[PDB]
Amino acid sequence: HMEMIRPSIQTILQDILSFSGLNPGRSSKRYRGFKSLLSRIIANDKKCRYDILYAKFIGTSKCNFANVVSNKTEISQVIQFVLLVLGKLLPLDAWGGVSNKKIIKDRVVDFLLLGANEKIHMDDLFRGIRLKDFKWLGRAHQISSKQDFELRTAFLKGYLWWLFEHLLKNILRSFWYITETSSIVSLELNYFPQYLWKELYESWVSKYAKNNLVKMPSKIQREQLPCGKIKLIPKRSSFRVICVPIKRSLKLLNKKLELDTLEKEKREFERYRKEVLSPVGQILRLKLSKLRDTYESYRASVHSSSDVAEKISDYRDSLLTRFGEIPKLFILKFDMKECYDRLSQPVLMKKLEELFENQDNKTSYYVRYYAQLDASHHNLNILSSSRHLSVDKTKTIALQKGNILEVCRSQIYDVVGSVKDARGNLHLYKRKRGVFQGFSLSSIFCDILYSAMVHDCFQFLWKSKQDFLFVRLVDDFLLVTPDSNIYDQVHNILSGKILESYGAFVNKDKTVVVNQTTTKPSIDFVGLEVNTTDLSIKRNSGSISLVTTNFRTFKTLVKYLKTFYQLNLEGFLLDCSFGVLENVLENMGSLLRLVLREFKTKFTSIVKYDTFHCYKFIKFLYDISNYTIVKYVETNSDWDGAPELLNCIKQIIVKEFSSFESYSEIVEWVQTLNIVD
RNA sequence: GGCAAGGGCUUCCCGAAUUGUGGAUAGUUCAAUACUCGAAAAAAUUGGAAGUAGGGUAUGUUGCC
Repeated sequence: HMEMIRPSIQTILQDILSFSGLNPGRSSKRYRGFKSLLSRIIANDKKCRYDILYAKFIGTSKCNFANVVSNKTEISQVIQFVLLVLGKLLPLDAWGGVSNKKIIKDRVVDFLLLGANEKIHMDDLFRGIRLKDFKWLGRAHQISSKQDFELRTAFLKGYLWWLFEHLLKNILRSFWYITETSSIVSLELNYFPQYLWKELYESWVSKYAKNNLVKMPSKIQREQLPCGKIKLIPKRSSFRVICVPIKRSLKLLNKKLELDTLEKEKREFERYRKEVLSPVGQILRLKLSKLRDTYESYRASVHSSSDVAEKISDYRDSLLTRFGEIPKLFILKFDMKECYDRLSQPVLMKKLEELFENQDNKTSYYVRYYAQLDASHHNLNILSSSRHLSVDKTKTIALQKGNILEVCRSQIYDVVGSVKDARGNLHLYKRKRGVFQGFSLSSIFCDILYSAMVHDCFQFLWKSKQDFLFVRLVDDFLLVTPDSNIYDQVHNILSGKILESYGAFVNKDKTVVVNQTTTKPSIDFVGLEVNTTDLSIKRNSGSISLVTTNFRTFKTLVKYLKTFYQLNLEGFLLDCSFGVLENVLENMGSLLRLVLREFKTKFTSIVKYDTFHCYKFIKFLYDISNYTIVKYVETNSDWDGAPELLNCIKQIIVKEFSSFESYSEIVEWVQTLNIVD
C-alpha cells in the first residue's frame, strides 16, 4: 500500500548490471553489500506512511474546478517534498557519506527542474562524487587494484542511474501526474497532485464526451481500428483533449502483452506509419500544394508564423509603392473556437475526394520520402552505387486513390480512444465530430478543409476586388484593407452561419476589431506585435533558448546559437521604412544580447571540462554580424544606416564581453570591424 | 624498474529465505576509466558521415630502496 520501491532486490540489481554493462559470475560476492543496503532502504520504504506525509508537508485541498490549472503544486515545493522522501528512504551509506550527500542533493534539484524532454549528461550530473566514500561498492573498503576501481566505477554510475531514472521518477509519479503544458514559449512541466488529477480528468472528459464522443460497446475491442489514448493538456486555464496513438492493436490492448508481442506490435506500428500513413500525408500535402500554386485564395493560407509576418511586410510595401504612405487600414482579427473538435466530418471527406476527382479511380501515386522535401509549398545523395552509398531500407511506395481515401476516412471516423476509469475498466469512445488532435493526418485534414473554406466562402474577395490582405495561419484569421466595403462584407458573413456548414465557429468574444472609430495602437495576431497605421512588426516575447538540452560542448553550443540567431533574424525584422533605425537596431539587439549572454551563462558551467577557442568564437561573431548586415541590405534593398547598424552590433559585443580575461581578445578585435572604407 | 605485500576477476562450498564482516581451490592481472580538446609535410577550408602524438577535466593511482 503506497510503496515507492515495488521491484525486488534481484530485479533491481539486474537493472543496474545491464545498464553498466556488467556480467558478474554466478559465484560473485561483490554485490553482497549492495543487497544489504537495498533491504534497509526497502525497510524504510514500507515503514513510511506517505499518505500522511503528503498531507503534513504538501497539504490536501479541495479540487478547484473554476481555474482547473490552479491545482498544480509549485515545482519548488515538489523538489522539497521528494528531498524529504529521499532523506527517509536513503541511509547515510546510500548517499556515500556527508560530502557526497550534499552534491547528490544539489543534483536532484537540477534534474527536477529540467522538464519537457530536457536531459543532463550523466558525466555532468554525476561529477565530483567521491567514489572512495562508497564502501559498499565492494566487499573490501579500500581500493587496491585497477580492476577493482574500474568495476566499482561502473557499479557506482549504474547505482546513481537507478537513483535518478527509477527511484526518483517513481516517487514523482506516486504523488503527481506530470504532463507537458500546451504552450510553446515555455517548456515547463505541470505537477498536478494525483488525487486532484483524477477528479479533474473525470469531470472534464465526461463533459467533453457528451458533445464530442460516443461510447462504444465492449465488443468493439475485437475490431482492428485506429486506437489512441485520451489525455488532457492544460493550455493556461482549461484542458485540451488530445489522442496519442497506442503502439498496438485494439484486441491485444489492456494490457497483457509481454512475450515479445509488445515489440512486434511496435514494429507493426512504425511500419503502418511509414508505409501508408506518412505516404498519405505527403500526397495530401502535395495535392494542397497544387491548389496553392493554382488559386490565389488557397495562397492566403500559410503554414508558419514566419509567413504571416512576410505577408504583412508584402502588403506594407504594396501600399508604400502604390500610395507613398499607409492609409487608414480596417483590421479584422478573429479565430475559430475548438477548430479540431467542431470539424465537419462529411464535408472534410468530400473536400479530400475533390483532390482526386480530376484523376481516375486507380492512379497509383508513387511516394519515396526524403527529409529534404516534405513540406515545401542541400546535398541530397540518391542513386546508390559501388562508390558512394556503399533491413529498413528506403523503398518507393505505390498507393492507389481507393486506398488513400479508405485510410483517410479510417483516420476520421474509425479512430477510437480509450479511457481507464478509477477501477481500471477501460471505456472506448468513438467520435461524433471532427478528428482527434495528436494524429498525424489531423493537421493536414484541417489545413485542406479550412483552405477550401476560405476559397469559396470568401470568393467575393478574389474578384478584383483588389487591395486587401486575408491570411489564415491555422485557425486565427487576419484581414487588413483600406476599403470599407471589403471590411463590411467579411464582417457580415462572420455574423452569419455560412461558415457553420464547415466545422468553423467564430470565437465571438475574442474577435479584435480596429476601424475608423475603434482606434487601437497595435494588434497581436500570432506571436507578433503588428503596429497599426504603419504595419511595422516586432516579435512578442514568445521564444526561449533550448540551450540546456543536450548541449555540453562549445562546438555544439555555438553551432546551435549560430543556427538559432540566423533563423530568428528573418526579413520582417530589418525593415527600416527609410526613417526608423530604432525599430531595427533594438529589435536586433534583443536577439543579439539574449544569445550572447546565453553563451556567457553556459560558459562558466562548461569551461570546467571543455577547452575554449577564442579564434573559433570570433569567427562565430563574424558570421552572425556579417549575416545581420547582408540581410539588412537585402530586405530594404537600400542601406541608409548599414554603418549605424554595425556600430550597434560592435557596442553590444564590446559591452557583454568586457568582464572576463578571455573575452579581452574579443573586445580588441570587434572594434576593428567596419563595412565602409 | 627491482623487491615486498594486498586485491580484482573466474570457479567451488557454507549461511539466509527479497535481512552474509563465513571457508576453500586454482588461473588471470593490478593504474587507469569516462568526457573534451587536438597538432605538426605543399596551401587552405573543415571533425561525427565518428581523430594519432600530446593536452585539459571528473573520479582514481600500496609501503619500501
